[PDB]
Amino acid sequence: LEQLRTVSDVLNERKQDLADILTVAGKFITSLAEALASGPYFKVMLVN
Amino acid sequence: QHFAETRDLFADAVTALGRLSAAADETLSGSNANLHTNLQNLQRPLKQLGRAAPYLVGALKLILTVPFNIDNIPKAIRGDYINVSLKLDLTLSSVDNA
Amino acid sequence: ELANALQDLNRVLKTTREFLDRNGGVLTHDIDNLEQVTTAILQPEPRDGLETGLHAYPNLAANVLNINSPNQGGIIGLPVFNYLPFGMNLASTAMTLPKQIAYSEKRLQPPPGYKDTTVPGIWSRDTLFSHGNHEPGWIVAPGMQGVQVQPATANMLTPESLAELLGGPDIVPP
Amino acid sequence: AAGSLADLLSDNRPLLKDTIGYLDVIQAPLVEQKQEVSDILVQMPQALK
Amino acid sequence: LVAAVGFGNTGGDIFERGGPYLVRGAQDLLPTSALLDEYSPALFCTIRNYHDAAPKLAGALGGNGYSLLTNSLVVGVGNPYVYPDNLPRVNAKGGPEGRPGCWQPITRDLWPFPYLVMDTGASIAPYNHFELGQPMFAEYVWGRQVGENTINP
Amino acid sequence: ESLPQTLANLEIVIDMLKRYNKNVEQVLVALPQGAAVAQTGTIFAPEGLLHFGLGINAPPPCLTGFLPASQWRSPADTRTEPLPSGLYCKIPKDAPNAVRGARNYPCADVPGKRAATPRECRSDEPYQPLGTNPWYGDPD
Repeated sequence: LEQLRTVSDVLNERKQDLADILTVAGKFITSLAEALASGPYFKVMLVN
Repeated sequence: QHFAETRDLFADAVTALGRLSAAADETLSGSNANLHTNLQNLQRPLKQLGRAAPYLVGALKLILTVPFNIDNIPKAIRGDYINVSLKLDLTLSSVDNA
Repeated sequence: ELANALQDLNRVLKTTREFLDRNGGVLTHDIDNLEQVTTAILQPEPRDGLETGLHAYPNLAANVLNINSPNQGGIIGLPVFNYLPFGMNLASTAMTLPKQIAYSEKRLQPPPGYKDTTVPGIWSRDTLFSHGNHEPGWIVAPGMQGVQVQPATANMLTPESLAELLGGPDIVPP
Repeated sequence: AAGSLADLLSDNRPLLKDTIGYLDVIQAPLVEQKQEVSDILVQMPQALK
Repeated sequence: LVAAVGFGNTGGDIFERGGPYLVRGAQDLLPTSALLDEYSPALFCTIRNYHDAAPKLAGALGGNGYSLLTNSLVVGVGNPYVYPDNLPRVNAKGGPEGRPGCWQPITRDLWPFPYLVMDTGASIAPYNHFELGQPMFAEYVWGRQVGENTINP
Repeated sequence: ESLPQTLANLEIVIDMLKRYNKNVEQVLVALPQGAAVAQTGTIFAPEGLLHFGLGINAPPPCLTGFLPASQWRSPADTRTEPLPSGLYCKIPKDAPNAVRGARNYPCADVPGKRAATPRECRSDEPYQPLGTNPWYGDPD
């Protein structure tokens, strides 16, 4: 219970960071997986 | 005589304990077999996670973003364009394999 | 009855008091921290983030697995008015080899006399001219229901396998 | 309630003991490196964006 | 008796608020618990391999400090997915050799990873030969292309 | 005020994982193979293997449903901006292009349906494409 306390404390101090992770990672996974959908490859825009 | 003095308090205590115990009984009867089965099934993932517990903190650097390592993202990707260095190899080994 | 009940009640009262004096003060803190972190990750925005991740990650995983070419190693990335009206695809190299193919399930392994297609569970025939949908008599793996087909493959997939790909009963392979 | 709790404990005591042991062995490395977890959780949102 | 009144009221309130929640959670945890148990063997090896590969995939993209290191060789690509047959599926199950697990670590001594075909509707299994692309030439004005789309190249 | 909330949140999480059980199973199957693939492709320690496929414009990119062509930013600016939401290939949901895109992800809660997000999986409003992708601009 004590080690769970310290783990949960470091998690609770960074609960806003967990929420930010979920928020900013749930809004681009479809967009990122879109590129590698056409075929057995992934498109790239080689600017140079 | 003293029991007659505190009959109301005794009845209140019994009723409060019964109120607690009814909810406790319904919870512990509706979650006996399900909890037993969930623990029996979760034993193995717990053991295997204990095996991999030392390496989990290092794996979190990659196990979420499989091809990207979190440490050097802010300097590899400078905004809208991923940086890259192209090594166009035309050796006969690459030609034979490709 | 009553003597054992009294003795056990006294013992469990002492044990409970020791337990609560020992563990309650940290158990409360653990419960509070768990509640706060779960509430932080179950706000509507994290809720939809988790929902979209759970929805869209398996397909990303399957596609990136299909990206990798075992024989050439690494990942294949082709380069790319909006774009040119004409496009070409000269040829496709041998990404895998017959020796390098391992099946995730024992039902997806083709029987002797048939080979695998780019859609797992659909088994074509193996001959010199079998490339390009030219051999009739294909079979489909059991439990492959729910896959739509084009008319070209459906004309070559026999009645039984085509029915199984949409209907209930599973075919009996020869 | 007394009978139900007695039955639940009589059925789930060994599994709870094993669960506590596995939880201890899982959490010991995490507590040993409780600062690296904080650092990666702080850093990950920037990389994700 | 007074302490029993207070404790009974408080505990009854807490249990009445949080009992059905726990019951339905423990009822819904059966499939997730069975799934986690079924695919337990591929947990330790997965985490070990990711820990091993983390320094390498970190030094690859962090070695220069301003770019990423890649080895670029030209190759041919396969036919794009057809509409009905190659639709996404989430019916993946099992692991290598039919049961969940991991391959032994891939050094240079055993470099080619065995390709694992899963019930997803997309695969690159029959790419065992050099063949010309089925949509070899395509026109994007009237949507007419040379060759016939297929799943059996 | 803490234990009931914790139990409710755990119930929510367990229900969500029960509705997406097959999704979790597929990810847990594809993670070990992903590790094996990384091991195969990382035989060279400093350099990773990245091949380029031959054939130009064989699959064309769908710019329908993504950022406008005039909103592309110059590479000379390293400033990071907030990422917009709801961008994916909005083609009419046929043809060989982008068959395995977001518009075809099976919906776990709704049998026999495909949508990009669970929000669109739940909505009963029929899916309407933004438009077929042209090659002479105006992709809207």
